[PDB]
Amino acid sequence: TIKVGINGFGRIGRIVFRAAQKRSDIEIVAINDLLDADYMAYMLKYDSTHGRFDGTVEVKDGHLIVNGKKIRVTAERDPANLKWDEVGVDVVAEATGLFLTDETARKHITAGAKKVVMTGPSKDNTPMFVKGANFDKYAGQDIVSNASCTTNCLAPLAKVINDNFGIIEGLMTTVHATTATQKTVDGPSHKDWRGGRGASQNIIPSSTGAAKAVGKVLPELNGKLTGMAFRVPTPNVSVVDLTVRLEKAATYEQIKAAVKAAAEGEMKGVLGYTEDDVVSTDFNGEVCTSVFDAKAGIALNDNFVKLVSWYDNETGYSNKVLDLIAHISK
Amino acid sequence: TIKVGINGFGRIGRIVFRAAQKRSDIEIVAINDLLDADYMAYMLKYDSTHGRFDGTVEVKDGHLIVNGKKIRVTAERDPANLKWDEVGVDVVAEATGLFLTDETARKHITAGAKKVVMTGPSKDNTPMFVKGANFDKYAGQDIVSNASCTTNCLAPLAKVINDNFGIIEGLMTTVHATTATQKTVDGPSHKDWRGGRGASQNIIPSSTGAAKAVGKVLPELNGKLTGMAFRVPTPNVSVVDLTVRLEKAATYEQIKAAVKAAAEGEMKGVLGYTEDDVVSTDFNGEVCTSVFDAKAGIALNDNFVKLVSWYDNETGYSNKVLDLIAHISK
Amino acid sequence: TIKVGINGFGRIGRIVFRAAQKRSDIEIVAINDLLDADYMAYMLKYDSTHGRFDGTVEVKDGHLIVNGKKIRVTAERDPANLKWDEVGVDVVAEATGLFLTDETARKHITAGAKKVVMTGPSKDNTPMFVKGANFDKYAGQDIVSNASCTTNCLAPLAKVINDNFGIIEGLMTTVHATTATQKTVDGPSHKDWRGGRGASQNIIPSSTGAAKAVGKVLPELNGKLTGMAFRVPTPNVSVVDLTVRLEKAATYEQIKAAVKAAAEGEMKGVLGYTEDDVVSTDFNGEVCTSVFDAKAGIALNDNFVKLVSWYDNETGYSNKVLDLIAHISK
Amino acid sequence: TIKVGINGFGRIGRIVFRAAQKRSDIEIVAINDLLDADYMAYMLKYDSTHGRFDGTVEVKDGHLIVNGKKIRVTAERDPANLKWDEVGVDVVAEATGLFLTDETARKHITAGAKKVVMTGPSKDNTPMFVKGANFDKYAGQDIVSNASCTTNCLAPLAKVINDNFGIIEGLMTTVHATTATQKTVDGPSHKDWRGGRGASQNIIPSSTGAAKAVGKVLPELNGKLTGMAFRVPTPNVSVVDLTVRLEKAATYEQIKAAVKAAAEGEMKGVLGYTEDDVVSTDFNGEVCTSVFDAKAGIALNDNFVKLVSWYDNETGYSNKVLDLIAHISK
Ligand SMILES: OC[C@H]1O[C@H](O[C@H]2O[C@H](CO)[C@@H](O)[C@H](O)[C@H]2O)[C@H](O)[C@@H](O)[C@@H]1O
Ligand SMILES: OC[C@H]1O[C@H](O[C@H]2O[C@H](CO)[C@@H](O)[C@H](O)[C@H]2O)[C@H](O)[C@@H](O)[C@@H]1O
Ligand SMILES: OC[C@H]1O[C@H](O[C@H]2O[C@H](CO)[C@@H](O)[C@H](O)[C@H]2O)[C@H](O)[C@@H](O)[C@@H]1O
Ligand SMILES: OC[C@H]1O[C@H](O[C@H]2O[C@H](CO)[C@@H](O)[C@H](O)[C@H]2O)[C@H](O)[C@@H](O)[C@@H]1O
Ligand SMILES: O=P(O)(O)OC[C@H](O)CO
Ligand SMILES: O=P(O)(O)OC[C@H](O)CO
Ligand code: NA
Ligand code: NA
Ligand code: NA
Ligand code: NA
Repeated sequence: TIKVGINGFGRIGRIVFRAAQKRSDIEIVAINDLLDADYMAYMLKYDSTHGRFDGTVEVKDGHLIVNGKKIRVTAERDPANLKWDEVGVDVVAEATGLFLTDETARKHITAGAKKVVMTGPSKDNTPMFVKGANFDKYAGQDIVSNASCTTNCLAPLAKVINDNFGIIEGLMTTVHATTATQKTVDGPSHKDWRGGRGASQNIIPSSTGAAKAVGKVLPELNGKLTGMAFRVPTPNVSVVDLTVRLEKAATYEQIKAAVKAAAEGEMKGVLGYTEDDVVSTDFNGEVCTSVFDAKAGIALNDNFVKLVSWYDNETGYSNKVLDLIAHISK
Repeated sequence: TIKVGINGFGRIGRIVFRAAQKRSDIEIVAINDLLDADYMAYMLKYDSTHGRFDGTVEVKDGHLIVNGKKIRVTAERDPANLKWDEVGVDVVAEATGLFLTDETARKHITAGAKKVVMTGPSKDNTPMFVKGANFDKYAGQDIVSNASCTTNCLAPLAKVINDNFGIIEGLMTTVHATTATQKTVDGPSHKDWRGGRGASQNIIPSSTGAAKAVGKVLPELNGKLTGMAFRVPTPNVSVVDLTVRLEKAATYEQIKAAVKAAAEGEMKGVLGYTEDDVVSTDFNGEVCTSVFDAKAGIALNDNFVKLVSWYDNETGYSNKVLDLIAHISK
Repeated sequence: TIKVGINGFGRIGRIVFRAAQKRSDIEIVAINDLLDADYMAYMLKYDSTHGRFDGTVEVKDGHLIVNGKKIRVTAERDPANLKWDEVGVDVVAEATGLFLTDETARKHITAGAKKVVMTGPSKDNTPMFVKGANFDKYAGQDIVSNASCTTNCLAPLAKVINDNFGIIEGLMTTVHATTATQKTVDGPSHKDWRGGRGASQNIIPSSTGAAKAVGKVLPELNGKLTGMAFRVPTPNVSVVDLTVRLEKAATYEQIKAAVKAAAEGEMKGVLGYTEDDVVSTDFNGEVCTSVFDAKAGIALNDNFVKLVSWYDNETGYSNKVLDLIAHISK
Repeated sequence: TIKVGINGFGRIGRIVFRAAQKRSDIEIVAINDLLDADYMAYMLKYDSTHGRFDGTVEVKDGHLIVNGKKIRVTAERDPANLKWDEVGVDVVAEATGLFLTDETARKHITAGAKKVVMTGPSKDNTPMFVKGANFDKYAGQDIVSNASCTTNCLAPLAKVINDNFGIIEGLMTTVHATTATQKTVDGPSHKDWRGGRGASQNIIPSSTGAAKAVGKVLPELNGKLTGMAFRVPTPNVSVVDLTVRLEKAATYEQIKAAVKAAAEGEMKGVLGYTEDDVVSTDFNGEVCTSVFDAKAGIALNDNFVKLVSWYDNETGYSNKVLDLIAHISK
């Protein structure tokens, strides 16, 4: 069993926590945030998106007892003082959004943890991994990043399309659920003016490096992909809309067959495949990081196609954070 | 003054009515729908999207008095019985969605009107005209179609891009506001299963012929564009996301300059241009049918680019219905 | 096992179906609606509010196979032709909204069923039963009504409050989720003008007979309660806000104790009790028809108090439809 | 002309600014916030709720030029250093939410301003005023409060009902639009746990002292009113739902006549009256602080009634902030 400490009990920290409950190989043993234990219990117990917690939650002497297991609660803002070794933490899920460089995340190792997984793209050269794309490149590094939710959706699909047909170039849009960085009514967002506008009222364009970042996890695609996002008023689940030019001519039935074969074979549990008349809520709670929507896509011709793939930006990414923790512990 | 009769007082009929109040050349003299006059007055007076009617509305003897002018109200299910000649109607804005062929719309001419403008794409070979694409091709037809709200956004932008740089092949997506065909909660939609899913909860993939329809108004683009839609939980305003491969190399700054020149020149009032940090609500009430969003788009390279253009799917289209009524009346 | 036929596969029919899967005493053996079996299977499999169906669904020879059991599918518009006897149906869940009188619902009995439960308030004097109010008054009737979702929330709470403290007079408000009768954007609703206004954009006042209907199930409260509704932009879960004047003085802590005792005692599984910091989504999927929110209510004084109670208007009501089917089948 | 400085360019500061443009008696001459001038120009120019600014906005040398008038922009967090006398400020609209006591707001006077109006209820004994209730009690104080949006809706209506019929006791609910203190998805709100839950997904109960505060502006009602709130997923406009017991029996027609007479007489421009089939968006942009909805209310009997009154929580309150500035300057 790998013992995990969570730093940051936001959306990702809390959904990582829930996902860990259903996995025998990983045990959460500690959570650090600036929240009292009783408030943390409340945030875990009730979830507007994913419903009530499946289990028991007790607060006792400032710590959490979840399904009978003691969880150490701390409130340190300097990771160096977290004493992770005192709870035997193997890997830290670094989920605050604040320690996305080697120098900041290394404090967890100073504090006693063996390894760190950043639940977001690194701001320095800390290596990023995406399951289905490059987990097999992991080379023992003590600090790694799971990239972003959007890159976790695009890269598996781009890998299948490229391996089979050769991507000449592609442009991506993600139509993305509202997230915690947005505002309920027009409010201050000085580093992202569009992102301050009322989330429930608007389609909001947003820049994203997620498509370009596919080149870090699939170097053969470096320079061949970029894109952008529209934030829309849904609370969870997002969709990738990938427009690509192909070297090898492929009918839409041939593209479907290639994606389905990968979903049922090497990318099982990462890439999914459906031909049903799905909508976004049909993926609320989905663990696959990329579910190809066969009927939604459209080809102009055998070398120019628009492909659609769903992702639960909360659940799929959180599950693959856990997958990366397990992988680096092998 | 062109005297206009409106058949159908749905979203388009009512926003056409409001827009006509601000035009000196066009006067609404009659409305036909299966609604009592007092209910018609209520729907005109109050609008959840566009606010209160700017003017006075009263009911007198079963007809409407709007800004002191009498509007004849009827409830005929057969357009042949509309007696448009009794109110001197020149052009009918045919806005029921039910009479999109020559044989059905021509009943208005039997009923006394001189010309008909369909407020939707024709279902036979009734010619479509889109301002900024092919109004200059109009050659005296007495029944025409103003195409669709999406075709009105894509066509003007595609023409500028094709005329300057040559579109080899393009794929659209329209991220589109919720419309009246959708359902509040998951409900029956036997001919469009995804479309019956609750509109406020979901991102809903939808098919659209708008991109392919650009070939009807711009024959040079026939076979070069196709696309799809995502319906999202906003009440009005939509956006075109056009991914094109270009024959002539063009940097993103050169593309911006070409679009801005058309917006400030020949296409003024049809194609708009902005470099501001806009979001969808910034176009609620916008009259331009295609507003290019300079900062939102992104180029992968000089021959492969993603272009973004906004449209108020209610207001822009309705204003151009009136423009086509004026154009065919010259 | 009670064999049940469902007439009407709308929101209530489909959530009754799901809830029946978890009950050993009731088995759905047939569904009737104007939908093809493959579309029925789609609506059952995917739900924007309640997630994916927990089980298997397939179509075989025009009928449904759900969890390996065959469900007879028909599309009869006249219930007299439903041949319920051919599938051994004991009770019909009459869920179309169209047959809310004895003469119409009794066609099911001519068609071979033994008893009928209307999933809405009867429009004649067909008796209504509400769990926690008057199930014990049932005296062998073969056609009954389960009242409405709001009456199911208010009645159990009103009974506890009246029995303990005496309600002299009370006024409700239900802040209610959007329903299928509403419109996505401002549209025609000739018999309820406010109800045609776009559901996602507005707080919509609505009339309701639910408070007055409590007198039918609790004759002692006849003439003592009335109220109204506000429809708001949420997809499911509603709340009762009951303002009552009391005959016997009761502090808010004494009121809480009385409600908690009923929730933990005689009214267990019908009336719930919480002191947590809950919000509407915390009751999405809740089976209790009335969950008292201790912290949300407020007393002005010992004889004048505002009480708050939650209900999943889909799930709670549907589960109590099944409870009434079981109760009349004893 | 009264020269005004705005401290805090949030929703209230910006809508006060817009409202001031349409009033000759008040001139905004300076704005202080922690935002650059170019970002302030953007927030003023575009508004998701109220549309584009009606006028011209230029940034020049770090200050704003709005409709040709120079507006001094500063970014001081210590009001004592604002040098309001250097721009000749008469009254400060204190709109940060941070200086709601005499000691903090007095810094504006230290800094050169003559008077301060707090755009929120005071936290100390700073006197509150509500137009239509107690402006005539203002006695020259240099620091005052305009109370809250909800008290500005309830107090005018409560005054008419009490003056005519005698309020024995009342309980209020406000069904309230989402505001800036809420969260887009479940997030941290340690002082208001329910208020951190995703705003677009939930009906959210909230405590409010607004009803009790009516007793400060109408002492004759002290101890006779209290209530609570439900926050719901709309972006603006809220509604008061007042359940009251009356000393003098009054038919609902008599209540309507009393409210209408006050709306057309002494409370003109504060209290409005409608019998139309309105919904919340019909009051987006409304300047009256309380619009009585005659058809929405319901009486149980001649002494126990539920009354409904609308308010644009942004626009009405902002206009009455300006009214209070003008009043204290008389
Ligand atoms: O931070 C100052 C800049 O604000 C805007 O730019 C930011 O926000 C944009 C979205 O509205 C992003 O696209 C951009 O990356 C951010 O820098 C504004 O557009 C700029 O003019 C300001 O310099
Ligand atoms: O009408 C029966 C068919 O329903 C679906 O197809 C419709 O709905 C789709 C959106 O869900 C549209 O894309 C499609 O064009 C419609 O025909 C279902 O997908 C089909 O299998 C049914 O035969
Ligand atoms: O059907 C005609 C009437 O429409 C309205 O009244 C209906 O709609 C209201 C909600 O907007 C309901 O309260 C009312 O009970 C319905 O009858 C309108 O208010 C009436 O004046 C019309 O006659
Ligand atoms: O701040 C700690 C308390 O948090 C909650 O109470 C706050 O938030 C409530 C709404 O969820 C408010 O009603 C209350 O006024 C606030 O104090 C929690 O309910 C309490 O148990 C905590 O002590
Ligand atoms: O591009 P067209 O043919 O619609 O022409 C519209 C121009 O405004 C003509 O002046
Ligand atoms: O209050 P009633 O009559 O519905 O009784 C329901 C109780 O659960 C009976 O045991
Ligand atoms: Na585990
Ligand atoms: Na006109
Ligand atoms: Na069963
Ligand atoms: Na002014």
